Amino acid sequence: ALRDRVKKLKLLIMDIDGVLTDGKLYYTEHGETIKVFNVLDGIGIKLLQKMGITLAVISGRDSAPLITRLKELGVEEIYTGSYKKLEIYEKIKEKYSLKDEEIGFIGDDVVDIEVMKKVGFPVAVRNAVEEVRKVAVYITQRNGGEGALREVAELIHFLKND
Amino acid sequence: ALRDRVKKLKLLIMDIDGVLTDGKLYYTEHGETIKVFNVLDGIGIKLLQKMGITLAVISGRDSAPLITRLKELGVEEIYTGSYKKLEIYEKIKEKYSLKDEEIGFIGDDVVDIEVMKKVGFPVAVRNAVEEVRKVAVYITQRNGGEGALREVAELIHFLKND
Amino acid sequence: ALRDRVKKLKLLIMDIDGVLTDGKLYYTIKVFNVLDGIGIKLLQKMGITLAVISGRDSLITRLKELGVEEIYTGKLEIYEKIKEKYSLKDEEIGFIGDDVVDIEVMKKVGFPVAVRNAVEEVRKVAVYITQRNGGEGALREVAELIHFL
Amino acid sequence: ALRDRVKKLKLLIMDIDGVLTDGKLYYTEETIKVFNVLDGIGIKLLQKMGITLAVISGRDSAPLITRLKELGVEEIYTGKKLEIYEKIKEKYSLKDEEIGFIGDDVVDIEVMKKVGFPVAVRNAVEEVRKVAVYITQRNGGEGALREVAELIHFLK
Amino acid sequence: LRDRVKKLKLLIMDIDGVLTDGKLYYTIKVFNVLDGIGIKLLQKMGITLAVISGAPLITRLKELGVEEIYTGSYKLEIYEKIKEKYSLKDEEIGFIGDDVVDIEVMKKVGFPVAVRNAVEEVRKVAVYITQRNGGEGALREVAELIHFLKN
Amino acid sequence: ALRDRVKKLKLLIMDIDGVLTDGKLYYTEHGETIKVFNVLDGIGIKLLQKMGITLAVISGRDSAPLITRLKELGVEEIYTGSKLEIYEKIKEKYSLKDEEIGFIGDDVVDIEVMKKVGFPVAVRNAVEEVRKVAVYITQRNGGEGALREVAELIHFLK
Amino acid sequence: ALRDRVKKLKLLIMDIDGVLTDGKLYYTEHGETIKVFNVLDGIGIKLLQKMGITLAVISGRDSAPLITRLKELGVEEIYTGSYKKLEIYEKIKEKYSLKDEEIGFIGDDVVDIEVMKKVGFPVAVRNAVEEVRKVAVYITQRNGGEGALREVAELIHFLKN
Amino acid sequence: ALRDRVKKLKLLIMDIDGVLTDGKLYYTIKVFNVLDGIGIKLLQKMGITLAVISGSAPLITRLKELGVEEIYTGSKKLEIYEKIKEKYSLKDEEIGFIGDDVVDIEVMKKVGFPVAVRNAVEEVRKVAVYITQRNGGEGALREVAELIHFLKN
Repeated sequence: ALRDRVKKLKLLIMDIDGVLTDGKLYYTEHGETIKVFNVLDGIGIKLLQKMGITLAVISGRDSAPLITRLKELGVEEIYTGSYKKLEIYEKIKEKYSLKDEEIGFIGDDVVDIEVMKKVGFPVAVRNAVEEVRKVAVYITQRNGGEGALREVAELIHFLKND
Repeated sequence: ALRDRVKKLKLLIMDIDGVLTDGKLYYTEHGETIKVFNVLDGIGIKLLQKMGITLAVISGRDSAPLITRLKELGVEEIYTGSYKKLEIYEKIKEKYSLKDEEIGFIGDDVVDIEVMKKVGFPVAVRNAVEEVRKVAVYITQRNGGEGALREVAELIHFLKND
Repeated sequence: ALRDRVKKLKLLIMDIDGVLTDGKLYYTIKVFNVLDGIGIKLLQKMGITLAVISGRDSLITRLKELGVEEIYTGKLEIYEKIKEKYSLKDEEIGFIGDDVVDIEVMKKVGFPVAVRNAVEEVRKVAVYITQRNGGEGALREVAELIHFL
Repeated sequence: ALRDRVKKLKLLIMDIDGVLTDGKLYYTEETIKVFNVLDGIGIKLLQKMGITLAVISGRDSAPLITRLKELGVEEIYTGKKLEIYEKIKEKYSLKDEEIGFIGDDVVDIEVMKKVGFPVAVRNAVEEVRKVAVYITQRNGGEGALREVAELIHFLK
Repeated sequence: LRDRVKKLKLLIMDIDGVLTDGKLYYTIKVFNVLDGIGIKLLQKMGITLAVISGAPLITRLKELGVEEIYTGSYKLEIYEKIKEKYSLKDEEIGFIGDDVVDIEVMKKVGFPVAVRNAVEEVRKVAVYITQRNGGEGALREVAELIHFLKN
Repeated sequence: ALRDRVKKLKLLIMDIDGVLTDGKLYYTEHGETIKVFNVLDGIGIKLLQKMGITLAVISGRDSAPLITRLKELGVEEIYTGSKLEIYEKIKEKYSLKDEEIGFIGDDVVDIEVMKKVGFPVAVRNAVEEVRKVAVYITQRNGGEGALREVAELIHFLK
Repeated sequence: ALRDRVKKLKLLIMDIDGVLTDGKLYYTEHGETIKVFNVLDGIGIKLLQKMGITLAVISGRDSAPLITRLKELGVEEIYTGSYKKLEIYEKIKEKYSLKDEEIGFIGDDVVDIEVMKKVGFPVAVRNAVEEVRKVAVYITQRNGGEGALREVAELIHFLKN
Repeated sequence: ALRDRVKKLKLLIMDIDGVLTDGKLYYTIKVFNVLDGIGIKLLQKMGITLAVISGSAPLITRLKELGVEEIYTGSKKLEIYEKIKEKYSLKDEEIGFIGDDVVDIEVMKKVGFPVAVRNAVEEVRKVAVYITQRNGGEGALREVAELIHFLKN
């Protein structure tokens, strides 16, 4: 049933903090001015785009380094600022004309539980709370910021071509 | 025991270095210009505010990044500078008309010991020195900056509602 | 958090193989752990029903002797049998495992436990991973965490 | 910090299960006795250092305790911890700061919170471990008591 | 890892430090029952089992259906004739070891596995490192990984 | 044979991210403006040069802090934004054979060069496909002082 | 005789990289512009100052953030940019009118070995190479960025009285 | 310089209890690690003299049968160390010690190849150039022997 969920995947939505990051927030005088990412996740992102999967971002936080990083990777569909994830998710569905089953989500915190409950490919990072790991169909062995996304890309590569 | 200690709680005091941070100090040419926090602690902070638990900070180190983070999280009760912890503790008590039993302290270093010996809910981070740990009613599973504050918020949430 | 799930807990299922046992057969002078016997007593005194879904049809005698209720030897269909017999929800059930065939039942229950040296696949489905390896007294550790929480 | 606690130490209370053993029982179709040789050396080492030795365990153990009594351990309590602690404390007229405790049980936690030198075994549940000032490298039954004896001696 | 496991048709292993912790109880033999269950799963899966060792566990192993048993050498020359024998490529074979003598053979095979407490030299040449220490059921672990990553 | 491979070595090529770094990318509004290195690797760089090994860099990523660090250590052959193409240009410039060159990698896009090269090195964290082509794998994960460890190895075998 | 060595201690010298820092180096366009310390080490220094022990630093590397931190800490003798440690060790020893037995040294590097062989209180950090740990009289539990100097300060305070 | 330390090594000294055993005594049977036996054979084949310092009867017989004759019992290890050093005419750098105990530390400080076992007290792990992955009597001696052999060339 995992392979089926994966073979049908058309759009992968990502959380940022705790997923592409280790959860640390780098602050100077004017807010979150630095964000630390992982190099392997960047190769994973490009691998996912090469295979025809649209990548979306829903992050409760906004950041100039994040936007810069996302734009550099050619990411698309960016929602920052709002923790209203389910309402944003439904905007993504509507504009891409997609079903729940052809969408994925990689989450970390309680905020993402209700999106992952509808989504066909719900993914929890290793360091995610018990509450999102129970709702996940795949749990990464790598923590957020350690190449967790590269891992999901490689699972997707195998199962799509299997 | 523990359930009742936490039901009496209306205010939580916290240190920064070693509690909201891992204890590292990021120096630029002009001093401590960068300060690194944990995204889990920001969620736990707002959860405690929502539950009716006022947050206070007593810390000898002040930082522009610290000020920006705390303001963003709505932590308005902030005492920085070279103060004896007990002096500030009594300013807070007087201001909010609170007893020892209505207050919590999450500490780290020996400078916190006498206040922790007075409060209804004294908490220590896992990395806190044993002198602080012995005076604590609850010791966190997580080190400072790993998400110890969310742990204390979750524990308080469970204990109050049961 | 652990405390929410331990609070609903009424029924705990286990594996034996790699959980109550390290797997070692001594030859037959083979024998087992006393901490787990004291953990079993503690769970039965706490009003928690004990069950076992083992892959190997073996030492059910030690379990019978310690007072273990449900015994299945030689899986989702079996788990569903226990759920209806005791009229419980998923949230009220726990499962201590170390096997990949345990994973799907572990995803369902409210208190899934993995032993320390279980495969990562099993460990990431668990709410609690034990500090003991299984055979080393994992069941005592679980019962004592339940009592504490 | 650790050297300050060790300095005041005059009595070390210990558990049996999970500290002196790994919990395993061995049966010949009879019982194979298991005692760690390093723990006996640890016991003699602690005695030579003037540290009184005591045992508080819920479970009685006939094969150990026989060994411990042979090795010279006399303060033995089997079968309500923190009632028994107060008895040994008063009997030897000591302060909390002067007692150490080696535990592998949640029933030890309240006693370990009081004592000057609380010790937890490596694979003990985190609840126990976070209350101890020292956590051993060795498991129960692999020579944990000897490691505690080694440490006290090094810190003096 | 999911790729390597699909091609797998033969799995070679050490005995000592892998199926055992190396302990000798003195006329007492210790064998891990979990490893017996792992052997049968591998056999159900169509994977041929072999050992290259450099001894009392042999009679139980043969009884459990283990074919190629080589004992007392110290491993590339023996690996090479296992390969010739079954007409297999490197990518179709796996190896479970804990000794530096296994390294050269592990470098060739498609699925090299090291046990938890193996020398770092052995572990760095492994595609997978077991959570079990050996004598704890590390062969059950490898069997169940292959199954999981397959189906 | 490793002693023999080491004895031929005259030029070592390096990847950066996952080799001299732990994979982390530090970003501000204007991109990767902060880059974190290890003091041990700096010692390793110098130690390798004192043994007469030319050092070269072929990285896919470009960064100001990277070139600052690389120039500071006296690394001359720097190639950013890029691998087999660049590999031949270096081989040609220094009139070397495949057997006289080394490569320390982490990523899959290093394999191609690592199969040609005489001293292919994988860092501990390196992907399995990379680790399998390597004749030496470091204990250090990269950012942990992997280059110092490569220097010690070469020093001993020479 | 660890008590004996510490009782003679009047001055304590220390490396930076791998002792006050985890050996990591934060680079920007203009070199090492960020440096990470540990807060526990701050309390360690104030404790040694209270004790009346003079603090020296000898570091191979130099950075703007390094100086700023050491100046804020009130560190008396700051040598930076030099790898000739015996030479400046002899400068510090002369300046303070002291014997080898009155000086301590916490090292990480092989360059420290020769100065540590002279000093009365030679200290290695946990992560230090065997060549250095071998010469030391105390090896710390904590690594470089983890409060290794706090550990040494508390140790000194315990052995002193 | 770990490969430097191994290269000079001519004599390896060890404890028995905690290094060749977990310390457990089975009472009414003896426990030896067979990998340590092979480890012993490899060390011998590489011209490394094996010595033991202990403070015991069951395992000594086995060691004697495998080729270990430099055996010390009933010990305070510095003075017997100087003896082995004198007897074999070696410097500190040519000797190795695999330790488990705080008593070993002074000797380990001096020797060229100090080894600690995985579960040794940290004080003993502090003074080792190598910490083994095996605990106890898991095959720790063999692990040291493999390492010396690998690090040769």
